[PDB]
Amino acid sequence: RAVAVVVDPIQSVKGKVVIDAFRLINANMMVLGHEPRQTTSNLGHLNKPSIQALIHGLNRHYYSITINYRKNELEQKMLLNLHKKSWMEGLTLQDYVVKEMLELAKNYNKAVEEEDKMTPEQLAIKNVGKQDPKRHLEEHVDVLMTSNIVQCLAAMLDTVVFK
Amino acid sequence: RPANHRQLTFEEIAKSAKITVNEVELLVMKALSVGLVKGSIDEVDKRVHMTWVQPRVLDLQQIKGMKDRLEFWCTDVKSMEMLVEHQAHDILT
Amino acid sequence: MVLESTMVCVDNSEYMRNGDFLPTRLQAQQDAVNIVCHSKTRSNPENNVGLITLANDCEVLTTLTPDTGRILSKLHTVQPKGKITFCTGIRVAHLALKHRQGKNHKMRIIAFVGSPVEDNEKDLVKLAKRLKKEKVNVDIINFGEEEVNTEKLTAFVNTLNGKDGTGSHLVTVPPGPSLADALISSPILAG
Amino acid sequence: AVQKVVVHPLVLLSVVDHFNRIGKVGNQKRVVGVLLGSWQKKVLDVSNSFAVPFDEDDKDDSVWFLDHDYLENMYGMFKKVNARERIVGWYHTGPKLHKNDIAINELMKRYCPNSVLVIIDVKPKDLGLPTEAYISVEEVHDDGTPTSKTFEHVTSEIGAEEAEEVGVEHLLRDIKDTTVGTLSQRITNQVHGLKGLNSKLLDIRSYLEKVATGKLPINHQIIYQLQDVFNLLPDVSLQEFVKAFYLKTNDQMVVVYLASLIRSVVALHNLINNKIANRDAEKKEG
Amino acid sequence: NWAKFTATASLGVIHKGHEKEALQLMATYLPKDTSPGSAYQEGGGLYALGLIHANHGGDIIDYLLNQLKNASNDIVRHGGSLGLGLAAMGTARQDVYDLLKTNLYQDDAVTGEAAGLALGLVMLGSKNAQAIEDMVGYAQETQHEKILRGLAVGIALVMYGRMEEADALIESLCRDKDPILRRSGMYTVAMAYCGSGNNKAIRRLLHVAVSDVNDDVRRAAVESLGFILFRTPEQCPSVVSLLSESYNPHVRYGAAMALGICCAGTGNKEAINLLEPMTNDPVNYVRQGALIASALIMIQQTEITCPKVNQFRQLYSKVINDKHDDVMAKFGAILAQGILDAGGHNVTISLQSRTGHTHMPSVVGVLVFTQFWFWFPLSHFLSLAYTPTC
Repeated sequence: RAVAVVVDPIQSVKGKVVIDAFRLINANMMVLGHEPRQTTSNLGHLNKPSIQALIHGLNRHYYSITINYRKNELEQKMLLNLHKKSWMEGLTLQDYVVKEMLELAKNYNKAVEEEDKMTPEQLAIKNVGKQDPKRHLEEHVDVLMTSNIVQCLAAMLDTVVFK
Repeated sequence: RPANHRQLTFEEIAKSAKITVNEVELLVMKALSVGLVKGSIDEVDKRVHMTWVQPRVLDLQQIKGMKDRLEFWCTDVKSMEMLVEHQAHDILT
Repeated sequence: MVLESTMVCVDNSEYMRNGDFLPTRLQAQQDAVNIVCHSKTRSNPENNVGLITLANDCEVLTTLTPDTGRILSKLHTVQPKGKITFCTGIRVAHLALKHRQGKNHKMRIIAFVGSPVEDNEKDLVKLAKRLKKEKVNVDIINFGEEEVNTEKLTAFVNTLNGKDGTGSHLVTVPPGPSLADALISSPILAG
Repeated sequence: AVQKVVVHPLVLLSVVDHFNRIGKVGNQKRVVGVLLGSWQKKVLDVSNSFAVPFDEDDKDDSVWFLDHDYLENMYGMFKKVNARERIVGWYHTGPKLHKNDIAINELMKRYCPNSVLVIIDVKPKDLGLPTEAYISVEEVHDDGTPTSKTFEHVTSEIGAEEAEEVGVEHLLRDIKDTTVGTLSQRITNQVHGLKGLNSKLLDIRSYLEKVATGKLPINHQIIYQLQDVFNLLPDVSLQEFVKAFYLKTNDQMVVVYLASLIRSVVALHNLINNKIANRDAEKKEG
Repeated sequence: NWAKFTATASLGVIHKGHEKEALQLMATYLPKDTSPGSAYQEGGGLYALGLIHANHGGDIIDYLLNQLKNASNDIVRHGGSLGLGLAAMGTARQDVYDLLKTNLYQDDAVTGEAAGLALGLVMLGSKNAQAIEDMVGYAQETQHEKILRGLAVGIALVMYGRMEEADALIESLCRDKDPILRRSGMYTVAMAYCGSGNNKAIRRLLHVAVSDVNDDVRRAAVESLGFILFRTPEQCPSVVSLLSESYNPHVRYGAAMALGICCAGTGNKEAINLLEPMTNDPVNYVRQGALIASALIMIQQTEITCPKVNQFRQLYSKVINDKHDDVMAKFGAILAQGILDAGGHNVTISLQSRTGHTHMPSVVGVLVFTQFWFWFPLSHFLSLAYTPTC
């Protein structure tokens, strides 16, 4: 096969699948049809994005190939063990900061809350005759939820650890 | 002594010390000059407050009493921990 | 030529330092390493020679490799000092030769013992019928001093072979003044 | 001599593949391979490593084999293609060490004068972080024995490097990112309570080992002293924190003030749009 | 491959029935009388003989099993093995259990899938306790996608209409690795609950349909409702319309297939009305599959009942008379036309007869018809889902 491997090392931190692989088909088979691929249904299920418009310019005797990221039962669950059980508090016993994020969160909440409450000045009737619908409850439900619940469990740390 | 008493009288230090009242002050300051205790010199009542001390040799009976109060801590915090988690068990989903 | 693997088993115990055997006993076993490495240069260079001790450790510093110029550099500062254990020496050399590269090479190994080893004859007969079930002839050349007429290693020579595989030749040590090449002249005559 | 380590998972997978290389053949004991490293501070880093063949019979745990020629050859390879790296130690896959490991350590402490091992587990379920560090120094002894050459447990971690998780978090695919607000805290509660107080109860099982046994190093030097660092709180009955209930109320104070005020404002968040859009949808639905 | 195989297979699709004249009509088309490209002008000949002798076998055990036993490799034996299992239902064929596993020895190309299918068809709803062991304690230790997916379809096919009798094994398939046994557990509960409104399958069905991160198994899990809900088909569209708006073309594609394979004997206007914006999708092949399912929904269907017949015919004209559509949209379009006039509006599909007995080759045909990513004559088996309405 002699399959190439093409990569760009400046892309992302967890997401991109940057690797690219090919198969140059010969110019001697210019008589016969180009890339038969007996079924061309999983090849069509490879064909999904029509990726890399300059390579699709380079579709003269080129095509990318399927690369799955297959399982290693010998390795997958233990990589998951490494990953999770080394990132859930490391030893899982460490933090179970807290007293200045009080002021940080009250700033980050209230300073956005007054502009969150400005818009009922401008709310009215004649349904489409007004145009500015934007939500305002964002990051003051959930940031306050996570903030205050985790720091009241931080107030529970003393009774949890200490007796 | 039982855990610390949190405040320890001049009679106690002077009685184990077989010394007068007016030397346990020099004693606790001298212990600070030694640097084995970080204590607060509670002598508004001549009754002294305790901090960390450099320990002495754990005896066999002190291994056993350490097992006693230590497993007291261990299984009490573990059992009441399982009770807290038994109340916290209903909302996992 | 012939395909084998000979593991030189030097002694680095504290008995190999005097001059009863010629102007250094270190030089005596060193000339022995010289003649066996030149002899395996004169043998097939497809074969391989590695170093090992029996005393104070089981010291592998070179691999069982067909080169020996680095072994000639490894002659220096051997500093023979410790306590002999040849009974682990046979087995450590045999696993070193079960870490080889080819099976068409035979296994004719030499050994140099120069100290009183706490070796039961039951130990070395376990090793000896082990080599009967592992196909190794061993030609030991006694150095140093343990006995003027060695018997435990004579028993290993007896209990290694029978009727076909008599490749156990034991040069017992001549504990008085005997030469540097007169000891190794008989195995270069017949191993 | 070693402050801590910064160890990437790539070298652990580089252990895993050679574990695959030995699971298909006659496996006598375990894997002994080279651990390269990027030693910069008294902290440690590893970017990569490779293995070396190894067998070991068990009669006097002294028959054990490496190939220093092969080792230094592939070291010269990876040193030429990357001059950052150098050897820093070794590793083994069997989670319990044995007495031959000091001979392994001191026999490879000749290239660089430190050689830190790495315990790992190819089937880990109960441990915390796989990565472990020892160092071979001497305290000689209280009884000052002839060279009590002891492995000394250096602290360890899994390291971190930018964009090395590109494969990882794409592969595993199952991660629920940012579960703050749900059940991560109680997973840490179950595991830290139970799985730390079982470490505590096995410490007191080791105390029962000191009761019925344990003459050996009974260890009245570090055990009760770091346990006195614990015994900063002798938490006996009557609970002794009359001088801390008001401090606990002070802990409750600010957070419950935030809770009261802010969640009243959260009801005030929900109700407005809920009522307005609710009756909008309700009586403008037809 | 399929030029050869489809060319000699469409003749046998045309020769459905045709009991006696097979040999003296394919005298030129014996496996040794053709000289194929590689193996499929000689494979599809025995495939067409299996289609000719579908469910009515004469010498189509000994004859076929010998000519596959006297066959060069595994790369030929395919269609003969499929029709062999198809005609060998309940004939207690032992060689189909004997020589297939030791014919592959580890795996095959696609005739390992054929092996799973053949033993499943001869052991339909059997609880083949010999082959519970010798299939699902076998589908773990090799590595490819074809062999494992085909044994997955085979261990789906071996268990059928069980209604209780497999479900611990099904969750034992659920606790396995990513692409194989969970997928097959979905297909096996899709076959074990055929004809009933059991609310047991729907639990793990919806659960693995949306909670999972592998997406083909999600597509399978939303395919399963048409397999289990054909007796009372008027339950699906009102709730699969919400499945129609998923993130992925996987679940949207299966949601387009579900309205079809649930109700294709009927011409309900609402399922048509909800297929309409689904064949107005941005993604191409989900529209393709929606059109396929609507061609299934409009077989035999006059215009006087629901007038969308001519609407979708001229829409098929629209998608077939332009070039800038999907590549296999035309594949699906003339497929939709051949389905749309099947026999000349003579045959139809029904997974269930009127008297309460099911019509099991129709169920087999649709579960066959879904997995056309390889072995395209899974489409060819939709002749087996056709009925004598006379």
